[PDB]
Amino acid sequence: MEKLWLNSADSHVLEPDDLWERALPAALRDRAPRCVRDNGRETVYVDGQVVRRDPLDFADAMRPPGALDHHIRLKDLDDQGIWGEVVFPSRGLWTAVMTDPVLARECIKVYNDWLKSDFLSLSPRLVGAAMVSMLDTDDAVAELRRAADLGYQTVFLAATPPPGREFNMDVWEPLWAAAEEAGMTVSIHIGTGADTVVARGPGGAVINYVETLFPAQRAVAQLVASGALDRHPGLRVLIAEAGCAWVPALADRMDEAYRQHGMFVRPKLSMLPGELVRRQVYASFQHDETAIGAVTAMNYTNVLWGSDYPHLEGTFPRTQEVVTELFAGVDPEVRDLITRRNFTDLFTVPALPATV
Amino acid sequence: MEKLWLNSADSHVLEPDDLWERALPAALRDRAPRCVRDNGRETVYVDGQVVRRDPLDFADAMRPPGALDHHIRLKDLDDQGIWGEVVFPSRGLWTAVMTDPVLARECIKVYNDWLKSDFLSLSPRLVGAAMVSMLDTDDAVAELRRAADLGYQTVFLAATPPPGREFNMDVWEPLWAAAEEAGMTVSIHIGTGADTVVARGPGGAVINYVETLFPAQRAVAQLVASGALDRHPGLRVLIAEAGCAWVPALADRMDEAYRQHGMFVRPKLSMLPGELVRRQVYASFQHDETAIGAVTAMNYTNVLWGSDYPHLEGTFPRTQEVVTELFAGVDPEVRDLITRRNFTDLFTVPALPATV
Ligand SMILES: CC(C)(COP(=O)(O)O)[C@@H](O)C(=O)NCCC(=O)NCCSC(=O)[C@]1(C)CCC[C@@]2(C)[C@@H]3[C@@H]4C[C@@H]5C[C@]3(C[C@]5(C)O4)[C@H](O)C[C@@H]21
Ligand SMILES: [Mn+2]
Ligand SMILES: [Mn+2]
Ligand SMILES: [Mn+2]
Ligand SMILES: [Mn+2]
Ligand SMILES: [Mn+2]
Ligand SMILES: [Mn+2]
Ligand SMILES: [Mn+2]
Repeated sequence: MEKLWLNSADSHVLEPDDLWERALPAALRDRAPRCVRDNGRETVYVDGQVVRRDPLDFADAMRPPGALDHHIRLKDLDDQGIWGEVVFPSRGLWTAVMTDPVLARECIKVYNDWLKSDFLSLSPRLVGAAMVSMLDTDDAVAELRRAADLGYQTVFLAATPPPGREFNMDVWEPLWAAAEEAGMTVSIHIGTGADTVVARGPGGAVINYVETLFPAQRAVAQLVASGALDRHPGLRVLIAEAGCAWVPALADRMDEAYRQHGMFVRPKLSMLPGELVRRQVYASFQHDETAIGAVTAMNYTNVLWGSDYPHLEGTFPRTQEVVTELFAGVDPEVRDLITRRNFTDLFTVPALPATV
Repeated sequence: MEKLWLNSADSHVLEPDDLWERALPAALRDRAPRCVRDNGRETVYVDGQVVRRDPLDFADAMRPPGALDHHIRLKDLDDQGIWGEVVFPSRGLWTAVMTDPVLARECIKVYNDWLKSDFLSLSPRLVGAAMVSMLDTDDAVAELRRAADLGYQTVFLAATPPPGREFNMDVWEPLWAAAEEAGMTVSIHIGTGADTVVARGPGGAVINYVETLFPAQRAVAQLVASGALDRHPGLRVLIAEAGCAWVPALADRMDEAYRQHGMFVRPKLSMLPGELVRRQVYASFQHDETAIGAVTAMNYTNVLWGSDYPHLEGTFPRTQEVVTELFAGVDPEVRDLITRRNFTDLFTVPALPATV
């Protein structure tokens, strides 16, 4: 009966089961990501490897219908009061754990074409993330430039890059130049790329959810400390689904090492790590009240709200109730920044009509 | 009050070069930490392994005369306007990378004996951290109890425990119980238990200072998610030298897993992860402005200042210039909580007339 319009910096689409089977040549078509949900488990096959074997809860973790039917998804946007929404891959994310650059490149093209033709075509409120090869810089630059020509506003990078392709390495430089030139936002989504750590013991569910942060913090440390962002002032990076309050914490950690350990520090930066973070690093959250304190108390203005539809850790179907609780008693300019404006700085959707 | 009088939750004592040479059984003597100073490098040997190599400029920058001479240390405390100070090991920290429980147990006993008898005895302004075995719970419990009887107020644990001895494991339960029974604070100091040189490419120095956070965040997640803090309401944990504003960020991350991933969460907790963190998890910093933000906007009141005397990361010798600028225009109550009062909740030193 009373809702506030929001924009969302994070959600996922479920690709068609046969997306890659139907579109790839026979040398490639059997090796592309395949999800099986059977007998209370999700199994993912990539290029002859079991990359996931996760329990499901057939009772208490049932997927929203709109995950399975894109017309129910658009009703859910209106019901939740979300206008614009960034859309990341689901099965497509598994291209980041591929070792074959050819399988990666061709699976990425297929995904970027399907997403635009068949999904983004449903509404210009949908802002797609184009995948680019995590394995090969020439392949990555080619696909970013092709995606830019198709109208994509952001590329997805996995939080854990392949071995020897850390984000501080020179191998990425041409992608940073190409992203800056095209004005593409680089969106680094957590929980993607090779597994780094899996908790097995007591508290595993909570520990595993924390462990997915460390690749995101490391990626920010790598981009800032390496001068990648310093050399590319127009390059903006969105850390998707990692929360926000650690970002000013990391700025202060990097400034302390930069100033106190300066005799070990190479390269030199034109400005402090914390200044590059506050200028170019954005982060999304779903429920975290601390994201608001980062803005009001830590001069970190690059916070974006995200629904993370249709994941358990997102807000659905209580988006409006969550955002009411979050912003009870908060300056409406801060609500406007976090829920609408940062989104429209990074992304272009059609004009949100006014309500009076 | 020409000075702002502070308590320091973090500093280090450099052990006598011959501490272990003289005190250990003959069979163990050669295996204890020892160093060679040649070319312009200090090399540290532990039990048949090179654990650390440093240029002498960096090695000796951490060794102003107060780092060695405890009489000069007390003068430097007065000069810096610091009253109470927690003192952590330097060479003793290498017990956390030993693989032999007997060698670790005996080296720890030698350290704890020297520290109380020859260092802590000069002033009640000094609060020592007793080491306890990282390798064997019975050894760790016996030494915590012995150290308590000697009047120790805190024990040091390494941030990266040995493989299979993660902090969520049942093996630690007897130690949590002994620490709670004795009123002993558990102090986890970052950059211990593991090699700190992880990154070697561009931005390496800044990246490595960030990587030391990941074991600290993992440790808090393990202690919260396992129920170790929930089962021991009297147990307080100090995370030393990791900064502060990531702690409330982690509180929110764990609350989101707890609530949205509840069907996968074991054990259940008597209160939310964020309530355990705000009740029992303390954290120190030297320079970080975001630490004040965590208190004023994220309801995280467990923030302690530390000089980290005499490390480069710390404020020495500009302690008054740093804390004056940090707390310029800050609520005196908040300045008092962070610089004085959390210190005296954890640790007992003679009370200043806060008359001033
Ligand atoms: C520049 C590189 C990347 C080398 O690159 P290249 O191979 O030349 O490409 C590398 O040398 C570097 O990162 N240098 C900065 C100095 C440093 O080692 N940073 C580690 C992270 S900071 C750290 O680990 C603290 C927590 C803070 C500084 C003091 C620290 C190293 C102390 C020092 C040294 C040693 C280790 C120790 C206890 C000890 C007895 O005093 C703690 O375990 C840990 C601690
Ligand atoms: Mn997401
Ligand atoms: Mn998600
Ligand atoms: Mn949910
Ligand atoms: Mn000698
Ligand atoms: Mn320290
Ligand atoms: Mn230090
Ligand atoms: Mn310093």
